[PDB]
Amino acid sequence: GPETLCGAELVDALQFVCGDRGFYFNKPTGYAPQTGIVDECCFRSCDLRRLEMYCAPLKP
Repeated sequence: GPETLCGAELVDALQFVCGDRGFYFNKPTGYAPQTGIVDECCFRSCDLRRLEMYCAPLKP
């Protein structure tokens, strides 16, 4: 029951959702080796709200 996004598709999705903010791949940590969007969205399905957690912060 996929809806995994992997590779180019994942990036397309990130570009589309994040727009001009940009996006990143690894959840911050500190102070379980690095995991992030591939793990949550490619190896298993994630919804739009997970995905949107990987947009860079709004600056002003």
